[PDB]
Amino acid sequence: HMLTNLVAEPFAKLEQDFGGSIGVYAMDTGSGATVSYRAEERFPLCSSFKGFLAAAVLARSQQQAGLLDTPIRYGKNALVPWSPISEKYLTTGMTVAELSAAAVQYSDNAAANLLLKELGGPAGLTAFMRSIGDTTFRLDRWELELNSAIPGDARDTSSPRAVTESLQKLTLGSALAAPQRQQFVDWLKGNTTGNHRIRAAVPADWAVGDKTGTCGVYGTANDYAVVWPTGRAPIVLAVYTRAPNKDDKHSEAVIAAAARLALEGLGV
Ligand SMILES: C[C@@H](O)[C@@H](C(=O)O)[C@@H]1NC(C(=O)O)=C([C@H]2CCCO2)S1
Repeated sequence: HMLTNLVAEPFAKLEQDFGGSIGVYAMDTGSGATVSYRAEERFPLCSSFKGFLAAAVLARSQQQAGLLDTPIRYGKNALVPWSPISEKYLTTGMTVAELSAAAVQYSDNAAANLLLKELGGPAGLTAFMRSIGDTTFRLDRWELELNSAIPGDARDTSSPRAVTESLQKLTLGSALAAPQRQQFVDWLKGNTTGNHRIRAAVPADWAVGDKTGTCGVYGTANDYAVVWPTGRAPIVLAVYTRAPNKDDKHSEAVIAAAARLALEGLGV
């Protein structure tokens, strides 16, 4: 608990200035050191579930060979607001792997709902998370309803600690087979939506894979990431925020600042 106490006061000041709640968990995978602040509280997942969704698809592909290259055709009624990739392939279809990359790297909502259907819905994704030992994660709704971020509502939430623990298992641990694990890392490394969050907190030479979430209400936004300091063991971390009023705005700068404090607490 020593490293957590080191940054406890700076985290409290950061969330006071933000006007809401910040939850952070960070793990140095070399030393095992951790930093926690509200790490066991529930926060809305928002779009960040899409990373775990892609991992669940990769897990299924270990059993169903050829799943990733399966073509998926869809109609205009499958389009959801903010579907920047899948709308460009409406007239052609996309493969499961392309939908997964679009969900991870562009937060594509039509792709996410199509993949949720392939997994058996929100309960199917929740079941995958249970299968890797995550008892906290719950997905309950589809896009876009899952973004309501209602104060006190446990639907479509997890905790920063559970997010970090699951991310570690999937990117660095044994929850996925080696080829699928590297594909998951590669998709996260290619994310385009996180340049102002955890990525803004790390040195330019560090490799980073991340997935963001932005609910659009209640100051609710987040980011989780695996980061590789050059020549050293990776760090896994999650930063989640929420705020009391529906009209409260989220802040990418606060997410980046919290990531910096977590890394400073860990000693890097
Ligand atoms: C409902 C949507 O507003 C939201 C979502 O699909 O979940 C988008 N995703 C996120 C994210 O943080 O992943 C925002 C980013 C993505 C691209 C620029 O804003 S908006």
